[PDB]
Amino acid sequence: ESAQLVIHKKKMTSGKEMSEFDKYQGLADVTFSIYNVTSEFYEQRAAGASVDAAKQAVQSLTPGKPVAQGTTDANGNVTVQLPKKQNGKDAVYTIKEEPKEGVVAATNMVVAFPVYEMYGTEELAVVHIYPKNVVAL
Ligand code: NA
Ligand code: NA
Repeated sequence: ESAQLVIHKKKMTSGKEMSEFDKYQGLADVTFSIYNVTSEFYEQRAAGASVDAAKQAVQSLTPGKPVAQGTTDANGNVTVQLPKKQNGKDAVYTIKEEPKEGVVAATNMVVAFPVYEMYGTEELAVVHIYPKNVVAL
Protein backbone atom coordinates (compact mmCIF):
# COMPACT_ATOMS: atom_id res chain seq x y z
CA GLU A 1 0.00 0.00 0.00
CA SER A 2 3.06 2.27 -0.05
CA ALA A 3 5.38 3.14 -2.92
CA GLN A 4 9.01 4.24 -2.85
CA LEU A 5 9.77 7.61 -4.39
CA VAL A 6 13.45 7.96 -5.25
CA ILE A 7 14.39 11.60 -5.69
CA HIS A 8 17.59 12.30 -7.60
CA LYS A 9 18.85 15.86 -7.26
CA LYS A 10 21.17 16.68 -10.17
CA LYS A 11 23.06 19.82 -11.08
CA MET A 12 21.67 20.00 -14.59
CA THR A 13 23.79 21.86 -17.12
CA SER A 14 9.62 7.99 -17.45
CA GLY A 15 9.28 7.04 -13.75
CA LYS A 16 12.12 4.52 -13.98
CA GLU A 17 15.76 5.27 -13.30
CA MET A 18 17.27 7.10 -16.27
CA SER A 19 20.95 6.48 -16.87
CA GLU A 20 21.12 9.59 -19.10
CA PHE A 21 20.99 11.76 -15.98
CA ASP A 22 24.13 10.12 -14.53
CA LYS A 23 26.17 12.65 -16.58
CA TYR A 24 25.16 15.32 -14.04
CA GLN A 25 26.68 15.73 -10.56
CA GLY A 26 24.38 14.68 -7.70
CA LEU A 27 23.83 17.36 -5.02
CA ALA A 28 24.08 16.27 -1.38
CA ASP A 29 22.23 17.75 1.59
CA VAL A 30 19.21 18.99 -0.39
CA THR A 31 15.89 18.59 1.41
CA PHE A 32 12.62 17.78 -0.37
CA SER A 33 9.23 18.12 1.31
CA ILE A 34 6.33 16.05 0.00
CA TYR A 35 2.76 17.35 0.45
CA ASN A 36 -0.50 15.49 0.13
CA VAL A 37 -2.64 17.20 -2.52
CA THR A 38 -5.03 14.30 -3.07
CA SER A 39 -8.15 16.18 -1.92
CA GLU A 40 -7.18 19.19 -3.97
CA PHE A 41 -6.68 17.06 -7.11
CA TYR A 42 -10.15 15.49 -6.81
CA GLU A 43 -11.69 18.93 -6.24
CA GLN A 44 -10.07 20.12 -9.49
CA ARG A 45 -11.38 16.98 -11.24
CA ALA A 46 -14.93 17.40 -9.84
CA ALA A 47 -14.84 20.99 -11.16
CA GLY A 48 -14.16 19.59 -14.63
CA ALA A 49 -10.37 19.82 -14.91
CA SER A 50 -8.50 17.29 -17.01
CA VAL A 51 -5.99 15.05 -15.25
CA ASP A 52 -3.12 17.11 -16.64
CA ALA A 53 -4.75 20.48 -15.72
CA ALA A 54 -5.57 19.22 -12.22
CA LYS A 55 -1.93 18.20 -11.72
CA GLN A 56 -0.72 21.55 -13.05
CA ALA A 57 -3.10 23.32 -10.63
CA VAL A 58 -2.07 21.40 -7.50
CA GLN A 59 1.63 21.70 -8.42
CA SER A 60 1.70 25.11 -6.71
CA LEU A 61 -0.01 23.83 -3.53
CA THR A 62 1.77 22.65 -0.37
CA PRO A 63 -1.14 22.05 2.09
CA GLY A 64 -0.54 21.36 5.77
CA LYS A 65 2.49 19.49 7.13
CA PRO A 66 4.62 17.48 4.63
CA VAL A 67 3.65 13.80 4.75
CA ALA A 68 7.33 13.03 4.15
CA GLN A 69 10.66 14.78 3.97
CA GLY A 70 14.04 13.55 2.80
CA THR A 71 17.55 14.95 2.49
CA THR A 72 19.78 13.82 -0.36
CA ASP A 73 22.77 11.62 0.45
CA ALA A 74 26.35 12.03 -0.77
CA ASN A 75 25.29 10.89 -4.28
CA GLY A 76 22.32 13.27 -4.47
CA ASN A 77 19.58 10.72 -3.75
CA VAL A 78 16.92 10.06 -1.17
CA THR A 79 14.07 7.59 -0.99
CA VAL A 80 10.79 8.31 0.79
CA GLN A 81 7.78 6.04 1.16
CA LEU A 82 4.36 7.38 0.27
CA PRO A 83 0.87 5.84 0.60
CA LYS A 84 -0.54 4.90 -2.79
CA LYS A 85 -3.97 5.91 -1.50
CA GLN A 86 -5.18 8.80 0.64
CA ASN A 87 -8.67 8.61 2.19
CA GLY A 88 -9.45 5.67 -0.08
CA LYS A 89 -8.44 7.47 -3.27
CA ASP A 90 -5.44 7.20 -5.60
CA ALA A 91 -2.98 9.60 -4.01
CA VAL A 92 -1.46 12.77 -5.47
CA TYR A 93 1.60 14.54 -4.01
CA THR A 94 3.45 17.77 -4.62
CA ILE A 95 7.22 17.56 -4.25
CA LYS A 96 8.94 20.78 -3.20
CA GLU A 97 12.67 21.42 -3.04
CA GLU A 98 13.75 23.39 0.03
CA PRO A 99 15.96 26.44 -0.72
CA LYS A 100 19.68 25.90 -0.27
CA GLU A 101 22.56 28.30 -0.75
CA GLY A 102 24.44 27.78 -4.01
CA VAL A 103 21.75 25.41 -5.36
CA VAL A 104 19.23 26.19 -8.09
CA ALA A 105 15.98 24.71 -6.75
CA ALA A 106 13.72 22.62 -8.96
CA THR A 107 10.20 23.64 -9.84
CA ASN A 108 7.59 21.77 -7.81
CA MET A 109 6.71 18.38 -9.28
CA VAL A 110 3.54 16.29 -8.94
CA VAL A 111 3.43 12.49 -8.57
CA ALA A 112 0.00 10.85 -9.03
CA PHE A 113 -0.50 7.18 -8.21
CA PRO A 114 -0.70 4.70 -9.69
CA VAL A 115 2.40 5.40 -11.76
CA TYR A 116 3.06 3.48 -14.98
CA GLU A 117 6.21 3.74 -17.04
CA MET A 118 5.63 6.53 -19.62
CA TYR A 119 2.08 4.43 -20.47
CA GLY A 120 2.99 0.76 -19.81
CA THR A 121 0.69 -1.80 -18.15
CA GLU A 122 2.74 -2.61 -15.03
CA GLU A 123 2.26 -0.27 -12.07
CA LEU A 124 5.53 0.88 -10.50
CA ALA A 125 6.32 0.12 -6.88
CA VAL A 126 9.47 2.30 -7.25
CA VAL A 127 9.19 5.70 -8.87
CA HIS A 128 12.26 7.72 -9.80
CA ILE A 129 12.13 11.47 -10.29
CA TYR A 130 14.68 14.07 -11.36
CA PRO A 131 13.44 17.49 -10.17
CA LYS A 132 14.66 20.31 -12.39
CA ASN A 133 14.31 24.06 -13.03
CA VAL A 134 13.94 24.35 -16.85
CA VAL A 135 13.89 28.21 -16.86
CA ALA A 136 17.28 28.11 -15.08
CA LEU A 137 18.56 25.49 -17.57
NA1 NA B 1 0.96 9.07 -12.84
NA1 NA C 1 17.84 20.00 -10.58
